[PDB]
Amino acid sequence: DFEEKMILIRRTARMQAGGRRFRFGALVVVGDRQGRVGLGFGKAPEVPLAVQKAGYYARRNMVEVPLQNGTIPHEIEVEFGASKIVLKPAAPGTGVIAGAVPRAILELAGVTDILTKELGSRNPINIAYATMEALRQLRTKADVERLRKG
Amino acid sequence: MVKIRLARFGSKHNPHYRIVVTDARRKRDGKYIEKIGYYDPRKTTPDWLKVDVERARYWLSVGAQPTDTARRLLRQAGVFRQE
Amino acid sequence: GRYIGPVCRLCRREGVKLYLKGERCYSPKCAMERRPYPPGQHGQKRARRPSDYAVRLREKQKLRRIYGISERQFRNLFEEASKKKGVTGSVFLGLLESRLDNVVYRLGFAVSRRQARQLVRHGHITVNGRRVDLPSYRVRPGDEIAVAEKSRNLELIRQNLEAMKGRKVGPWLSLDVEGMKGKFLRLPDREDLALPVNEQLVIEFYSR
Amino acid sequence: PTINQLVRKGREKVRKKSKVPALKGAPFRRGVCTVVRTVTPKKPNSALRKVAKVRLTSGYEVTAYIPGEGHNLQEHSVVLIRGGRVKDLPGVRYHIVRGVYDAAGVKDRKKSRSKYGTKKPKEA
Amino acid sequence: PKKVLTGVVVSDKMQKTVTVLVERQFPHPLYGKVIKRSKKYLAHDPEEKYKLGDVVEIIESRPISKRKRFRVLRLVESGRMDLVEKYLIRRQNYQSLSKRGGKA
Amino acid sequence: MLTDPIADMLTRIRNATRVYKESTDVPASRFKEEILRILAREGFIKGYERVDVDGKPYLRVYLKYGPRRQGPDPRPEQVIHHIRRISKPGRRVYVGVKEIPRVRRGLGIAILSTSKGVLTDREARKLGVGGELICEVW
RNA sequence: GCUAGUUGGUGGGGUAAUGGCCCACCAAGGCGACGACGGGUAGCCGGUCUGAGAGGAUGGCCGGCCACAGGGGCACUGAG
RNA sequence: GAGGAAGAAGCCCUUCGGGGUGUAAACUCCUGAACCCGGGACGAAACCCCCGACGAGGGGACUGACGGUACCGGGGUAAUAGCGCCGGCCAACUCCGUGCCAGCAGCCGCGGUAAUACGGAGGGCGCGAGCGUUACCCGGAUUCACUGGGCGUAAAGGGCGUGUAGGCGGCCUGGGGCGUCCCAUGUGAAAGACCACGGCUCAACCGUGGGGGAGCGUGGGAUACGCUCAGGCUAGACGG
RNA sequence: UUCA
RNA sequence: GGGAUUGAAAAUCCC
Ligand SMILES: [K+]
Ligand SMILES: [K+]
Ligand SMILES: [K+]
Ligand SMILES: [K+]
Ligand SMILES: [K+]
Ligand SMILES: [K+]
Ligand SMILES: [K+]
Ligand SMILES: [Mg+2]
Ligand SMILES: [Mg+2]
Ligand SMILES: [Mg+2]
Ligand SMILES: [Mg+2]
Ligand SMILES: [Mg+2]
Ligand SMILES: [Mg+2]
Ligand SMILES: [Mg+2]
Ligand SMILES: [Mg+2]
Ligand SMILES: [Mg+2]
Ligand SMILES: [Mg+2]
Ligand SMILES: [Mg+2]
Ligand SMILES: [Mg+2]
Ligand SMILES: [Mg+2]
Ligand SMILES: [Mg+2]
Ligand SMILES: [Mg+2]
Ligand SMILES: [Mg+2]
Ligand SMILES: [Mg+2]
Ligand SMILES: [Mg+2]
Ligand SMILES: [Mg+2]
Ligand SMILES: [Mg+2]
Ligand SMILES: [Mg+2]
Ligand SMILES: [Mg+2]
Ligand SMILES: [Mg+2]
Ligand SMILES: [Mg+2]
Ligand SMILES: [Mg+2]
Ligand SMILES: [Mg+2]
Ligand SMILES: [Mg+2]
Ligand SMILES: [Mg+2]
Ligand SMILES: [Mg+2]
Ligand SMILES: [Mg+2]
Ligand SMILES: [Mg+2]
Ligand SMILES: [Mg+2]
Ligand SMILES: [Mg+2]
Ligand SMILES: [Mg+2]
Ligand SMILES: [Mg+2]
Ligand SMILES: [Mg+2]
Ligand SMILES: [Mg+2]
Ligand SMILES: [Mg+2]
Ligand SMILES: [Mg+2]
Ligand SMILES: [Mg+2]
Ligand SMILES: [Mg+2]
Ligand SMILES: [Mg+2]
Ligand SMILES: [Mg+2]
Ligand SMILES: [Mg+2]
Ligand SMILES: [Mg+2]
Ligand SMILES: [Mg+2]
Ligand SMILES: [Mg+2]
Ligand SMILES: [Mg+2]
Ligand SMILES: [Mg+2]
Ligand SMILES: [Mg+2]
Ligand SMILES: [Mg+2]
Ligand SMILES: [Mg+2]
Ligand SMILES: [Mg+2]
Ligand SMILES: [Mg+2]
Ligand SMILES: [Mg+2]
Ligand SMILES: [Mg+2]
Ligand SMILES: [Mg+2]
Ligand SMILES: [Mg+2]
Ligand SMILES: [Mg+2]
Ligand SMILES: [Mg+2]
Ligand SMILES: [Zn+2]
Repeated sequence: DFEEKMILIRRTARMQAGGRRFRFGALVVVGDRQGRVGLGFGKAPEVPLAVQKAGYYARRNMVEVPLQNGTIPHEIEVEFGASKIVLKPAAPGTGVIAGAVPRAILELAGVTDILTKELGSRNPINIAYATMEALRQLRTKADVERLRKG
Repeated sequence: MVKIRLARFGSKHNPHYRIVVTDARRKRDGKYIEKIGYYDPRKTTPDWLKVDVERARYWLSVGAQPTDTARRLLRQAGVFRQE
Repeated sequence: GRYIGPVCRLCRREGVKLYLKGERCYSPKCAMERRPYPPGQHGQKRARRPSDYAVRLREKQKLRRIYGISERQFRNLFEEASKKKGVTGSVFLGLLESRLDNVVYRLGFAVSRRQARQLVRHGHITVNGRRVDLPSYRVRPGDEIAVAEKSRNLELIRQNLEAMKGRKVGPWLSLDVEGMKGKFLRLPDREDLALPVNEQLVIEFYSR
Repeated sequence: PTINQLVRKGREKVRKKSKVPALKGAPFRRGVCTVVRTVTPKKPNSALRKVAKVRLTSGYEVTAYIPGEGHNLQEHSVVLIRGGRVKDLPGVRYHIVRGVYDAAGVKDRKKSRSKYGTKKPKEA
Repeated sequence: PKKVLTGVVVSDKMQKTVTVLVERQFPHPLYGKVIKRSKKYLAHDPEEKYKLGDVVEIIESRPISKRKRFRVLRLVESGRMDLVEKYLIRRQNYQSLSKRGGKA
Repeated sequence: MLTDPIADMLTRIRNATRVYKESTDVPASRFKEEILRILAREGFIKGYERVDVDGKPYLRVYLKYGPRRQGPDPRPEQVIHHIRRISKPGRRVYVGVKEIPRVRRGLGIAILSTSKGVLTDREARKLGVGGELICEVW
C-alpha cells in the first residue's frame, strides 16, 4: 500500500543545568506511487519513536498529485521560507532530476519524469515543505476549466 | 589564372579529393571559388566520381584551366564529349 | 583488458548471482549458492544502510559487470544512448545486447560472455559471412552470426552447439543449430530482457 | 538596480586571484634551497614540520613544505616546487616534490608511493 | 545601396561643410530596454545652402576630405533649434565636470 | 502621476481579489478596455462595465472566484492566481510570433499587443504575429 | 579635457584611384561624459570548451583575414 | 577460456570452535597475441605516342616513397599489471607500530598509548595501460542576479535640499511609420557541430547527402503599444 | 595557563 | 635528557 522514505534524522540539543538534553527529529515521506504523498516531521526522545511518529504524521498529511503520465501538468515555483523550489514538466525517458529531498517526495507521489531545481535556502525541512506545497498547487486543464467556466 | 583542380580531403592513407575551381595561387586545400565534383582514387564505393558537368562546362567557358589529372576525370564524365 | 580475475566474487559483492562462469553458476557452486554474502574479511557483518549514492553505484556495477565491459567502454555507450531518440534506459540496454561478443553468447555458441569474447578475438566467428574479431562490433538487425566455416569442427563448438539442440532462445534472435548460424532479428525490448537491474538507477548514477 | 542603472553601469565581472604565484601559472617551478628548517604549527597542533626557503626561477623566494617521513635537503639542494598549502603552517603555500632533483623520494614507503616519489620495490 | 541617414545640422561654422547629428534607437543587447545612441557626421554642402536647425537626409559619398564622407541629399524640414539647443546644452555641461564645478 | 496605467490596472485587480472584492474600479482607457475584453472572454473575470465615478469614466471590473473550501480557512480558490506585467516603461518587451511564450503549458495565457490588435498567445499565433508582451495571467 | 595638418575651403603635387595623403594660400574650426585624450593588456575570425539556457572562458591544430622577417628608415624593378 | 575442495600451503584475523584471501592457485581440457613460412595490395592514369583533324573519340607505353607494409592462407607458444583511495562529504575496516612525536590534511579536521584519519600488513572500494598530482578554463556559484539577488537590525539609503543633463510620462482623435510585428528575397566560404546513409573487419578517423535559425542588405505589408507632428480634454500639476 |  | 605532578602538556619541584 504505502511506502516510506526517510528524508533526514537529526539530533537536536537543549540546555539544562548538568548538561545538554537531546531529542531527534525525523522527516518521512509516504506515497502510493499512484499520485498520493504525505510529509511528516516527527520529533521524539529516541530515533525510532521519532521516525514512527513522523510516518504517522505523514499519512495525516496527504496530497493528490495530478500525474499526467509520470510528469506534472505544468511548471511551478514555490518559496517556503527562504527556500524556493522549481518544478518543470519533462518528457518520458528524462527521469527524476532532483536533489535527494524533492526526489523522495516526487518518486513516492508516482512521478517518473520531471525537471527540478533547489534555489535559495536549501534547508531540507523547508525545501520539503516548498515541494509539498508546489505539488499541492498543481492544477489541471479540467480544473482550470471548472474554474474559469462559471 | 583560375583553375580546376583536386583539393585533398579524407585522411592519412584515405585520400578523398574535391574537384575544385580556385585561383592558381591558393593553398592546395585553401578557400576555393566553387566545388564542382568529388573523386575517390580508391573507388571504395560505387559512387567514387561525380562531376557537375554543366558547371564544369561553365568554368571552361570562362577560362578555368584544368590540372592534367583534373582534365582526366572531367572527361571520364563526358565533360568534353561533343558527339 | 576486460577485468580478468575472480568473478564468483563480484556476484557476491552484488548480492545477486551474475553469470560470469556459465554452467558452474548453474550447478550448486556459483558461491552465491551457500555463501551469497559479499567478499572480504568483513563479508558476514551487518550492512549499514546504503547511501543514495551507494545504491545507484552498486546497481550500475551489476549492469556493467554482467556484460563484462570496461567503464570507459560502458560510459561511451550510455552517452551514445542519452543522445539517441527514445527512452535512454531501454535504448542503452539495446546497445549493450548488440555487442557481438554478447550476441554470440546469447546464441549459445559460447557458455559465458568471457568465453564468447575469446571466440570472437580468435576469429571463430562470422558476421554476414566475413570474419570479425571485434567483440564490441555492433550487430545490426538482419545480420547472420555464424561459426567460422573452419571452426565448426572445433571440439568446444560441438558441445555448446550440441546442448543447444532443442532449446528455445531469445525472441529477438533465431538459432539455426544446423549451419551453426544465428540471426539478430530485432533490438530487444526491456520486456524481452529479464536482467536483475533497474536501469533507472544507472541513468541516475550518471545524472549526478 | 533599475534597468537604466544597469544600462548606465552594467554589472562587474568577478576576477579570481591566484593562490599560487609560481608565475606563469606553471604547473611546477624549480629553485634552490636557501634554508632548510623546522617550523611549529598553529593551534591546535604541535610538531616540527619541515620547511625550506626556496629561491625560484620565477624570481621568487617562497617557503615550501617537505612532505614525508624524512628528507635529504641542505642549503644548496635544487628542487621542484609543486604548489599546495599546509593548513597548519601559515605562509606555506607550496610543496616540494619528492623524487625529483636533489630531493630523494622516501625509502621504505610502500603505500602512496607515487607521491613521495618512491620506486616500486621488487617482491621476492 | 549607399546609406542615407537623417539628422539635424548643429553647425555651419565651416566653409561648404555642415555637421549633422544623427540619432539611432535600438534594444540593448542584454538589458533589452530601447536605448538611444547618436553620432555626428561632417557632410558636404557645396553652395552653403543648409543651416542650423535643418533636418536633412545625408547620403554615403565618395570621400571629400579626411573625416568627411557624406553629402546632404536634401532638406526634410527647416529651422528647429529645439534640437540644436538640446545638443548645445549637452556640451554646455561638459564645461563643469573636471577640476572645478559649474552652476546647473 | 501614474507611470504604468496597465500595471496599475493589473494591480487593482490583483489587490482586490486578494480581499475577495465584489467588483473593483479602474480609471477607463480604450487599451485597458481591450485587456478586459480578453480577461472576460477567457473567464478570469465575471466581466466588466463602463461607469462614471465622480464624473470621470471608470471600469467596474467584476471579479470572480472559486467555491468555499473545507477545513480551516474556507477562502475560495482564486480564478486569477497570477497576473503580472511583463513589458514596462523603461524596458519594453517585444516578441516575434516565433518567440511567443506558452504560459503554464496553455493552462495560462499571455496578452500581447500586436499591430492586429490585442490578443492572447493563441490568437496571436493563429494570425501569426507578435508584438509587445503586455503581461501574463494564470 | 584633447587638438593645430589640428577641422574645413581654393588651387596644386601625387597615385590605378578618392582623400590634409603631401604642399601653398584662406577660414577657425574638429573631438569629448553615448567617455575624447591618456595608461594597461591584446593579432581578429570560422570555431573551441563549458553551461538547461542566457551567459562565461578561449583563439593550439585546420580554414579566412591582418601584421612582421635582428631594430629603424628608404626607394628601385615590376601587372603586382 | 571452461572445469576445478565445504575449500592446499603462506599471510591476515579470532570469543581460538572458527572466519577471510578463495575457484583464486595448483591441476585437467581447450583456443592460440607473439613468432615462423608462403602469397602479396589499392592509392596509377594521365602528361606522352599512334589512329583520328594536335578536337571528340580508342588504342598503347612509363611510373609506388610508404612497403615486402596492409590484408590473405598455413603453422603456432598461456603468454605485462599497475596506480589512487577506505573519518564525513565519498564507494570501501580490521590488527600491529607510534604516543601533540613521527606525520596526514581539498574543506570540516586527525596524532598527547587501546587512532576505521599517521606508518605497515591483511582485507576492501574505484579505475585499468594506465592511475594519481600540480596548473589553468566553465560548472555547481540566482556568489555581479538579462533570464535570475539585494540594502530597518546580516554588507548595503547619499546628512538634507535645489535643481542640470538624462531616464520615465493622464484621457480622446488624426497624419507619418523611427522602435515593434509580418511575408518575400540576397547574403550567411569550406571545415566543425546536428541528422541520415556510407568506407577502413568495429571504432577513433573519413566521405556523400540533408537541415540551418540568428545577424545584417533589399522589396512589399500591418499600426495595437512605444516614438514623432497636429488638434482636443480636465481626473496629474500649477494658479485665483 | 594550552589542547581535549 | 629523567622522575614528581597531569588526561597529556606548560608551570613548579627534585637529580
Ligand atoms: K511565500
Ligand atoms: K585639396
Ligand atoms: K575574443
Ligand atoms: K566567441
Ligand atoms: K595466422
Ligand atoms: K550612512
Ligand atoms: K496614427
Ligand atoms: Mg543521529
Ligand atoms: Mg488535484
Ligand atoms: Mg525571500
Ligand atoms: Mg546561500
Ligand atoms: Mg535518449
Ligand atoms: Mg547583468
Ligand atoms: Mg606554481
Ligand atoms: Mg591559532
Ligand atoms: Mg592536535
Ligand atoms: Mg591544492
Ligand atoms: Mg558655412
Ligand atoms: Mg577636399
Ligand atoms: Mg547631391
Ligand atoms: Mg572644454
Ligand atoms: Mg502590476
Ligand atoms: Mg500576480
Ligand atoms: Mg523578461
Ligand atoms: Mg593630416
Ligand atoms: Mg556617441
Ligand atoms: Mg602582443
Ligand atoms: Mg546553470
Ligand atoms: Mg548559471
Ligand atoms: Mg589558422
Ligand atoms: Mg618592422
Ligand atoms: Mg625590418
Ligand atoms: Mg612581372
Ligand atoms: Mg613601376
Ligand atoms: Mg580460471
Ligand atoms: Mg594447440
Ligand atoms: Mg588502376
Ligand atoms: Mg598501384
Ligand atoms: Mg595526324
Ligand atoms: Mg595525329
Ligand atoms: Mg611523369
Ligand atoms: Mg562510505
Ligand atoms: Mg594518505
Ligand atoms: Mg593503537
Ligand atoms: Mg586505519
Ligand atoms: Mg581518510
Ligand atoms: Mg591507517
Ligand atoms: Mg585503452
Ligand atoms: Mg568555478
Ligand atoms: Mg553566474
Ligand atoms: Mg564571489
Ligand atoms: Mg535582476
Ligand atoms: Mg544576496
Ligand atoms: Mg552591527
Ligand atoms: Mg547593515
Ligand atoms: Mg549595518
Ligand atoms: Mg536617510
Ligand atoms: Mg542634514
Ligand atoms: Mg503616453
Ligand atoms: Mg535571412
Ligand atoms: Mg547557412
Ligand atoms: Mg558554413
Ligand atoms: Mg561501417
Ligand atoms: Mg557536410
Ligand atoms: Mg496636446
Ligand atoms: Mg600565565
Ligand atoms: Mg593541542
Ligand atoms: Zn558466479
